Amino acid sequence: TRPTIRPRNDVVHKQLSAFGQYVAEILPKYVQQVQVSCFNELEIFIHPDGVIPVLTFLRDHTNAQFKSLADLTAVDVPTRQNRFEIVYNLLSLRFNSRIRVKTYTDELTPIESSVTVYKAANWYEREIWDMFGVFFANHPDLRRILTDYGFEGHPFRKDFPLSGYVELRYDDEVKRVVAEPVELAQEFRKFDLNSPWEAFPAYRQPPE
Amino acid sequence: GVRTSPTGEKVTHTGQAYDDGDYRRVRFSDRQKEVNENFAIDLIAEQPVSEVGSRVISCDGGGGALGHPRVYINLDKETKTGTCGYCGLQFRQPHH
Amino acid sequence: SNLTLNFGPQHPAAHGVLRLVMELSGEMVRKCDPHIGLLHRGTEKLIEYKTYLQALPYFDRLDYVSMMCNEQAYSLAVEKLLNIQPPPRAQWIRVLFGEITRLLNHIMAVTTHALDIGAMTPFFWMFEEREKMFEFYERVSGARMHAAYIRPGGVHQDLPLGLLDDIYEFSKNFSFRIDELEEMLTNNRIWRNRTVDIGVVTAEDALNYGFSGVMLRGSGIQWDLRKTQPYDVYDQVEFDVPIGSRGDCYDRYLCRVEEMRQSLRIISQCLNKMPPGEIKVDDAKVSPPKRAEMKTSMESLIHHFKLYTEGYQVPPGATYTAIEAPKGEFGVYLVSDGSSRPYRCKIKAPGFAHLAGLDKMSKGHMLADVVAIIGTQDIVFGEVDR
Amino acid sequence: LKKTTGLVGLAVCETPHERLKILYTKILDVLGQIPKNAAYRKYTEQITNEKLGMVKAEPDVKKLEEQLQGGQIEEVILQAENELSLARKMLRWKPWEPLVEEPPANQWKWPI
Amino acid sequence: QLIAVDEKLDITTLTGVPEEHIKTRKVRIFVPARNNMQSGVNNTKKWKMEFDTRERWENPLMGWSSTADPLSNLVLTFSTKEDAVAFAEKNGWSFDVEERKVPKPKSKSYGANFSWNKRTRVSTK
Amino acid sequence: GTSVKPIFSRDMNEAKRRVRELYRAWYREVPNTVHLFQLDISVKQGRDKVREMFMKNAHVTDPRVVDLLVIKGKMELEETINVWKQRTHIMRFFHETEAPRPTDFLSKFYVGHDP
Amino acid sequence: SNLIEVFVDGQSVMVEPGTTVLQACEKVGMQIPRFCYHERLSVAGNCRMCLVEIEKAPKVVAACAMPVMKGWNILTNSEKSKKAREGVMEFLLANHPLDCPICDQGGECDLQDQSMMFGSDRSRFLEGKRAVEDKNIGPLVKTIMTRCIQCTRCIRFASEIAGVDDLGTTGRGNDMQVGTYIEKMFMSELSGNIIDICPVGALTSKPYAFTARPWETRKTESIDVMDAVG
Amino acid sequence: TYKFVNMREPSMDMKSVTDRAAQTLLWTELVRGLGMTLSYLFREPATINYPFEKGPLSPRFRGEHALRRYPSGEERCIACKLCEAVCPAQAITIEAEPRADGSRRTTRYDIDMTKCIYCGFCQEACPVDAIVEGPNFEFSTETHEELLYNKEKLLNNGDKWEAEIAANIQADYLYR
Amino acid sequence: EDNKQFFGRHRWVIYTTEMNGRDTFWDVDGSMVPPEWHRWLHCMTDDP
Amino acid sequence: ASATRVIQLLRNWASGRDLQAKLQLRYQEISKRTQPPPKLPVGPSHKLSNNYYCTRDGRREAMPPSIVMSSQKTEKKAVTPAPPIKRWELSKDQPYL
Amino acid sequence: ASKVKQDMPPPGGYGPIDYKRNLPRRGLS
Ligand code: SF4
Ligand code: SF4
Ligand code: SF4
Ligand code: SF4
Ligand code: FES
Ligand SMILES: [Mg+2]
Ligand SMILES: [Zn+2]
Repeated sequence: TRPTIRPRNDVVHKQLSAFGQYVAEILPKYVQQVQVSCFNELEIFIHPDGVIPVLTFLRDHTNAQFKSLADLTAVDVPTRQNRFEIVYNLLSLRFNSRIRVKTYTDELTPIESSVTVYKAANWYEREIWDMFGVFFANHPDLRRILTDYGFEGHPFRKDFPLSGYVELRYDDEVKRVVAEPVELAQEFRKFDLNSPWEAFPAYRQPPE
Repeated sequence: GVRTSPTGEKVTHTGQAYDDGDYRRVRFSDRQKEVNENFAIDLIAEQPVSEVGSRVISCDGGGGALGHPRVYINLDKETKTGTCGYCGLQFRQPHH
Repeated sequence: SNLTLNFGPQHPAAHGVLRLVMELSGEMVRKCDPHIGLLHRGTEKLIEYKTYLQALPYFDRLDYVSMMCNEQAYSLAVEKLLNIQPPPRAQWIRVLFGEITRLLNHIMAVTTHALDIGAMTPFFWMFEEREKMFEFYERVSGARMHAAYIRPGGVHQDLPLGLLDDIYEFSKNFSFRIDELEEMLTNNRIWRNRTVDIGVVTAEDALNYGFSGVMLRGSGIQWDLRKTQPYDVYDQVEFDVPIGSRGDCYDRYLCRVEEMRQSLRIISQCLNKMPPGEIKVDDAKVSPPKRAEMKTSMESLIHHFKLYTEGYQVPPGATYTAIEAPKGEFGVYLVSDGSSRPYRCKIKAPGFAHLAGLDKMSKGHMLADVVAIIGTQDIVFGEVDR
Repeated sequence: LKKTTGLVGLAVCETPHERLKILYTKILDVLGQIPKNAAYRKYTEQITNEKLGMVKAEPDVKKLEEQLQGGQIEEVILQAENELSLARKMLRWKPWEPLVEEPPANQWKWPI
Repeated sequence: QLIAVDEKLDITTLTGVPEEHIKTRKVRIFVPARNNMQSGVNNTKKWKMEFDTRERWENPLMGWSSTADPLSNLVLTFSTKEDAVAFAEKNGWSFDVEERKVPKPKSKSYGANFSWNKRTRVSTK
Repeated sequence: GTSVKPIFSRDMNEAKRRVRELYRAWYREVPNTVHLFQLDISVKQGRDKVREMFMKNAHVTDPRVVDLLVIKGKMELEETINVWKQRTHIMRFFHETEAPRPTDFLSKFYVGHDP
Repeated sequence: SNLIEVFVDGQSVMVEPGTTVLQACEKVGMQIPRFCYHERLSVAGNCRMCLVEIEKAPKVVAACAMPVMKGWNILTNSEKSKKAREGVMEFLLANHPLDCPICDQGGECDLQDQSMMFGSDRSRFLEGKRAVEDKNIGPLVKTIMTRCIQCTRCIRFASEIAGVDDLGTTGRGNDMQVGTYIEKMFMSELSGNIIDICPVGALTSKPYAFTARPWETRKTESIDVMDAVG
Repeated sequence: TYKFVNMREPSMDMKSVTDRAAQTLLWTELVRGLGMTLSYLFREPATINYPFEKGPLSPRFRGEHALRRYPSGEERCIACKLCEAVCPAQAITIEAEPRADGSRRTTRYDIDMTKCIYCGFCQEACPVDAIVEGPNFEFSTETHEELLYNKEKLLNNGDKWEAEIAANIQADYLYR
Repeated sequence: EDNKQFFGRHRWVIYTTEMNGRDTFWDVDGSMVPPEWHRWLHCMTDDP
Repeated sequence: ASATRVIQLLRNWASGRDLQAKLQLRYQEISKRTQPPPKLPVGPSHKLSNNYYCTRDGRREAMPPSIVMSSQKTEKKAVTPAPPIKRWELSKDQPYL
Repeated sequence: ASKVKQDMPPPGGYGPIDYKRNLPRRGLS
């Protein structure tokens, strides 16, 4: 089991479980779940109303001191009633640790902006709004960041087609760049790669 | 083994050639049509059939690891040679 | 009313695809507003349509000055999700070529910063060394920059039989090139006047604004991922972390030069300690078998077929894997759903956070000062825009 | 005695023991308004009392820095200020209350 | 505070999809049938939502397969049929839903291969 | 109460008032847009385009959707005023190059298979 | 009721008497590996891929033919079951031809998939492989019998479903071949289905040969109009 | 383990102050920089005489694609479509059918070289060394359409570059 | 060849003045090198 | 290099160091472009026996994350995510630049 | 029968690689 298998670290697992219990105890009002993965990553699932408190705690508590916001992003899962999942990755330099905070929202429910807690969030939230259409309340300047001016739709959503809806070309009659409905000389070839046999028995779901 | 179409166009080894009424020949005006001259079917047909003294032979295409995956050919039928499914080389047992 | 100016994208100091909308009072900079996305290619959505092996060259093309480092970060994330371990020789090769890539990136950063400020000469001197390192890349992979050499099980191929000697020959001479660069820039009063006390950022503001790498260490923050959270074999090499004192452009320049020296040190250590053995994980359900085995063994052929058509499946989960890339902290949030295609891949690039703070660093500065500040942040827009 | 704390924007503090005592006493006074059953209050009162006790028993600055594990006692003062601000915010937020709302049935179920 | 919206959920005006690809599209919600070439059943667990096939033609150059509709490759995965229906309704697409087809439980008996008087006795193994 | 929280407006009246504010701002901006971008259209043409764009979403009855539409329209106006958009972006609202697609049954039958 | 209680990996399941281990396992979503078992054919029990461990029993049992007993605990993922699967797959692949690139079963092979999910990744077979001459059974079914693994699915289908007793096995031991022993056409109005039941490329479609791969295809569910059966 | 880069203060000796004043008034550092430039002026330049001299390459180099043959002249490709499935850019299009002799051979083999990222995954996936990335890199065209390769063009490329492709393969197949 | 020049200048080609059909006295280019000399000239091997 | 001795002296004086010791151009000390063939050893799993894949298959040892404090349902000292990071040491090799 | 051949450092090791900064004084008073 030695050469080709990634080794385990039970000490970090125990420490992360203890700190997850600690955070859940201190903030019962917003914490809904705590997990530690098999590769020692701590995850905290919270109610959407606790974004500002929990993060503030994790930034300012003497035992947390998660001063750095490494990354903030969203995940689109259409089968869920709350379509969008907001993920915050935080780094603590004092204790040399990383934590993850996850909440949820849908297309119409705004999420409170965390610019006051972390300045770094300012662009990330913008990007989320650009790519998924999640509105952030009380954002100092919330606008598109990555897409073209006047772009309609949110590309990172699962129902958004890969090639989009419009394409650009220069037209000499009007002497300018114009947008037209997308047309492809070669259509993208969809591949069915999934095997009809189960791969991981440990992740099997109840058959209802 | 190139042949000439009735319109004068070279026929590729896949057999493709535009008809007389096809406008798409205009792309070859003032230019040329690219046709590979070495036909693999004709080239493989020239290889002599290998006589072996065993019911089952092995083929890897030559060159060892530089060929194709090694396969085993049965040679029990006397009315037809054994053909490699990768290389096209033919094998047979001594008959007559 | 202030003057409103478009700085780039067609501007020598705009790094290609930056549209800096600047409000100026005279030449004083009242406001900076960076418009980005002029190099947004929708990389993450495209990755969602590929297998894990097919998504690897996207990470090459992300930060096209640090290629093996992006490959390494992606590979570490996928290995963590796969619960596999690369062989030791692969890890030593990864760290060696990561240090070479750090040298390449630091050369590019320092020389382009000097060119933007006005020192056009060291660019040509150091791009010959960059060319030789490109030769090393091409010899090991067949590509000068976009190698795709580092894979989520190890490396694609073994080193050619004479590569270590040539790397040693290059490394025993690179220090004099660094010395000539420093003779050009370090003590020049024009360079110091252009860089000293320019773009000063405090340690607390750097931590809150999401800065990383040199942007932290120039302010005195004693942080480095290869020292605090080592990943491949970095716990078996000895090197020093340069720390700034003033938090300005000059301290960051000095930090980058000393980091080039430390990369030379690590390269020496890696050259001496290269072990024998295989280069990719001995698990044919993840790494492809050798060509000779694929043409002889039925299992090897089946696994080659399935790995190159469907790919390997990754157990369901989500990870955030970060490395100390030459430009800062480069991270991947990777979400797998049990399939052979990643469900979601979010790329964290240090350039995003560093550029989001350009307005803060440029307060009370001139146009040339803003040029210097853009140069000192080490921004490549392939990773910023994605 | 110390100069150039090493972090840009952080100032060397003379008389840091009294500053720390003031900050910890203020933190305790703010925590006194939080219900006794709240885990936040008991936990941070515990850690604050340990830090205050170590500050009260060590006249040397470097020895205090080594005991505190705080990294450049100016940063310890900054952390005490951050904790005081957080304590006031937590007094306003009241996060010791029961869960606001249970998540939907399969909100956190992965894969799918 | 809450405002108590009592309307049907409709995000059509926010998705930026052209109105042609909302009103004239017909989606199919179904559990995909097992590939008859293999016995594995792992690809018949989830619900899929797909769009109606549109025209594909031949490229005048190189003879490739050209399309003109952006939803040709859009396939969505859901855990239950109700989730797929809710997604389709809130996106404004008209849908057709096929009920899950599950193989019936079979009655297998090895000894039946050697019946004394029944017709199930085999002639070879 | 359906457990839904607002963005800005609590009923249809506030959403309508925000719509009217945005419409006033766009109507005032149109002549400045025509002058600055050097468009070959009249002010009346641009105002009719604004009216058409506003009426395209006249069927909405959800205050949250109206709120998000107003927010997107505000971003569009802010893009236009600051000259972040170009003449190409502004003129994409008119589809001058696109050939009009016929709507009756016979023409659709003659050209192809699309309904 | 008449149901009896069995355990799959310690989970209680209520099953009718006469239910086999395979059906009990699939009642909780666990698909046992198989090559010769088909739920619409008579039980064969020859491929031995379905061998599973019963708790407190030293011998593994064939899940496709073994009726579940009261109180049995089926261990579908224990070391014994995994080792049995690996050994059986090793035997299956020992004489299989290196034909995957030229085989039409490429991305659709049960042999390939179950080798990737249940078999090993290397080979320790250091001998020469066997080769079998091909048989001509008509223009519809292309036959390459070197890829045959002798599951006898086609023979049972012909004998039972099609009512045609033309297929069988000749010889014994390693040199046992599936065919008709004579040059005979396998004409049946349902003769093509043996292409689908064959887990490997031994029986393939001749009109379809070499034209496409399974991952390229887009699948459209439709209704046949060639008769009134629909 | 860390080191400081800019934490040195200068000596306040009268002679040291005099050297600093002399450096300020007489520009000694700028003369040092001029000396560095002058020393570089008298070195041999690194320029090579393209096109009469070429930059060094390696047998692993990835360039213009080619389809290869067996020594008998039969095509190596058997239309497994592994290269088509592995291509990250979807730059390969393949159509096949039974040949007149029953051989499994392609009827269409197209590579869009303006889609190709030149990663070489196709030649790693290929089980018979059929498709390779060649050593040629000087094949710039004057039109876009010339970079849409079909099977005839690729077979011509193989026939043209085989003498070099085979030798390059011989020197590197033991690392593969 | 000349082994005393540094790596890059140690091998060179003087092109012909008359290729298949064109006059290459002035117009020469790298595509005029046959594949065997292409391998030698780009230093992929030491064997002419 | 092929530079004249006087030019070498002038270059050395202008630069302030000995240039001929470390030349940027590579003349002859590089590796030959034709190398002997390698052998490339095999990995640990290339054994003939005692090599069952179930004993060395990491992908199947991966487990779903362990749930701590699901919401569906003494002293008790406070804890930290990890022990405090240790202070760094000041570069015995070269502490100041 | 031949032994394993691989790209390795020479027996012993490589010579030391200079990395420290080098700037001579090179001046009068
Ligand atoms: S039947 Fe399956 S395992 Fe056998 S050669 Fe064909 S694809 Fe490969
Ligand atoms: S031909 Fe196919 S179905 Fe018939 S016995 Fe052989 S493998 Fe089984
Ligand atoms: S080199 Fe890469 S991108 Fe180009 S055809 Fe081959 S696999 Fe596709
Ligand atoms: S080139 Fe190689 S991989 Fe591609 S289809 Fe032909 S044989 Fe298969
Ligand atoms: S499936 Fe049970 S023995 Fe074949
Ligand atoms: Mg079959
Ligand atoms: Zn052959």
